[PDB]
Amino acid sequence: KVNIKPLEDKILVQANEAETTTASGLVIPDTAKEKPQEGTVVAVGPGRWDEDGEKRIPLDVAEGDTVIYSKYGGTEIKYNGEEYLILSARDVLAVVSK
Amino acid sequence: AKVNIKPLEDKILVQANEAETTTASGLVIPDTAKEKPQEGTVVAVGPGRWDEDGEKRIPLDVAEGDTVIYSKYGGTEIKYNGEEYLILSARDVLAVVSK
Amino acid sequence: AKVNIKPLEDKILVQANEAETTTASGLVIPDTAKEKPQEGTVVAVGPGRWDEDGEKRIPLDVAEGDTVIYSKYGGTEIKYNGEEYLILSARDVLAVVSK
Amino acid sequence: AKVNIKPLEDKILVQANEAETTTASGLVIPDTAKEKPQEGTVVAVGPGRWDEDGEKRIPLDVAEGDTVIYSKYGGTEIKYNGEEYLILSARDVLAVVSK
Amino acid sequence: KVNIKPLEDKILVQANEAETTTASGLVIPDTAKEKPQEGTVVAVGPGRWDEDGEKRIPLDVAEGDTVIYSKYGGTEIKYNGEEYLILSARDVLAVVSK
Amino acid sequence: KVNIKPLEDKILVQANEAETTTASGLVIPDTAKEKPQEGTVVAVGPGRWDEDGEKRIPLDVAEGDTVIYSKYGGTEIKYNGEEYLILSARDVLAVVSK
Amino acid sequence: AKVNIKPLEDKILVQANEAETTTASGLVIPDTAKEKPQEGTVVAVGPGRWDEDGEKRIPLDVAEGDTVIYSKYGGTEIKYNGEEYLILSARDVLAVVSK
Ligand SMILES: [Ca+2]
Repeated sequence: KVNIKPLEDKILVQANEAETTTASGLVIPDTAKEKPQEGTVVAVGPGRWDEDGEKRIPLDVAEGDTVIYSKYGGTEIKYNGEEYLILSARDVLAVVSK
Repeated sequence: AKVNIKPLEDKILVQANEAETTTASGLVIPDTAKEKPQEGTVVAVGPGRWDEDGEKRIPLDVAEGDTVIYSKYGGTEIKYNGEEYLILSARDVLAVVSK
Repeated sequence: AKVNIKPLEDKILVQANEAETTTASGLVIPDTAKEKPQEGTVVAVGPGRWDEDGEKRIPLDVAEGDTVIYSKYGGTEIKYNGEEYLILSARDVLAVVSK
Repeated sequence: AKVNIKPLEDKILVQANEAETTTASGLVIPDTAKEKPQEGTVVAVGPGRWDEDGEKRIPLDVAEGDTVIYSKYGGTEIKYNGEEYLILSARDVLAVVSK
Repeated sequence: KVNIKPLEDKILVQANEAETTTASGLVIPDTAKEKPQEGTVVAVGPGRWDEDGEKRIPLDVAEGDTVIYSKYGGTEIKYNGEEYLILSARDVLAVVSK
Repeated sequence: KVNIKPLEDKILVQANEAETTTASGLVIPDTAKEKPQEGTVVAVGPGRWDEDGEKRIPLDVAEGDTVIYSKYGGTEIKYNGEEYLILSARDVLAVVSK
Repeated sequence: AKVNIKPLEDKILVQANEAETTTASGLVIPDTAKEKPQEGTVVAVGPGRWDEDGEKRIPLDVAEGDTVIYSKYGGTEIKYNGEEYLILSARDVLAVVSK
């Protein structure tokens, strides 16, 4: 069991997505980069430094947060047949809560 | 309303107000490109974007309930309860409409 | 009791004081590209764009009633009550025309 | 009456003067791309652009009467009384020509 | 024993990934540099100057850190049959710690 | 006669380069303007206003300076036929001195 | 040598330390896209760029004699007495190689 620690304002997200199944039985993956997804925040970076080496701008997401994000610019990472993505917090569109 | 979408930064959630326009023959042809502006209702607003330094969030100029005119370009479609929603940057909001 | 359009940021609502480009055979050739500058009347103005400190809005240099020369590029057409309007950035306004 | 034009921001109104481009065959050829720079006279100047903070308009470096060298690109042609004028950003002005 | 010193916010990384063979014995390299990799930070730049130009903003990686990064924009450098990459600290996605 | 006064951070440069024939007596000029040239600074603008709005950032070239520069983005100006160029101080690569 | 080149801003003059690579037949083939990074010696350095304030020049992180790795892209070739030189921004310098 490894432990990934995102840098700057990048976060690690666990893809809660599932490929769509065609009626004929074919399964087409979601190569869709523009297609936004819903996942869970697993790790967050410290935050980006401001103009001067003063303070880190806290992120607006935390571990456990369910979020909607864009895959574009993201980096896929698999671990124990698990899908993960490393993306900038600016790609996160919104947080979904119950 | 079990689920609740909370936009980040200066993005907002808008509920599209419109209807599939029909052709004289009885056909409906939507707008996939999303290049025409639209009218909708602000459902949720983000906190806003952090200023240069990072000590203040510049408040947005729209609020829940506001009817606005916006550009779908760059926006993201989200359906829920057969309802159409769009997540866009407040910069895409052109004006607020008020009777 | 009537719909009123309110421009966000430094955008302004302008009304049409010109007609479509005419021809020698009578055919009306509209401009879809919107590359020719036009002349219109400022109908509504936005509050202005926030400075940086998030402190003050930089007032615009146009007011309702002003006749202005502007670029249609980047503008958004809006028709209401049968009149043609345009929502554009205050940066697209070239000059104010006064008697 | 004779309406006057009032440039906004750092834009200025310039009056153009062009030589006879008559080719040998008595054919004159205009510059559509407006790539070639020209010489003209500053007729009106804008107040100047606001600063980031919002405490001053940075004065322009040209004044009425100044003969200047400028790029037509980005400029907007305006013909009043047969004469040709141009509205351009002060950034397009290259140099001021003085006797 | 020449030693490389990265400038600004660039870091020198040692690629520790391994060419993969095809079922035919062939070997296929990744020239486009679009796939992220895992490596070890060998040297780090002082960091970028702040707005005011008085202090540099320290980087969030240190020598010995195992990182996940994007090869895009990076520059390959070989020395003693060892593969190295000079990249911007912005290309480093996360630090991997056992 | 007349004296050109550059605005902002633009400068007037007098081209010193001259044409070069071929083995056939032919001459090929540089329409592209991608080759850098050597010339003399004739007049310099006041300099660009700081973002603040209270100070002109002095340029690093003075009249009489021989400089190497890029013609790209430059504007040609012929007077008494002397070939001149109006370019941004940012196109000035270096100053050549004895 | 007599004439000496003095780089401006944060640009530096580097002396190309790269060589030819003859093919088995004889004929040697050189670079041409300028994407391949090179190694060379810093011969001269500019004073550095003035911050936004304009009160101070941010010193460069390279000095004369430094052996550096750099990108030729954006560089400008300069020959003299047979030796090849390049004028590039200090931003193209990747690292300093020391022994
Ligand atoms: Ca701060």
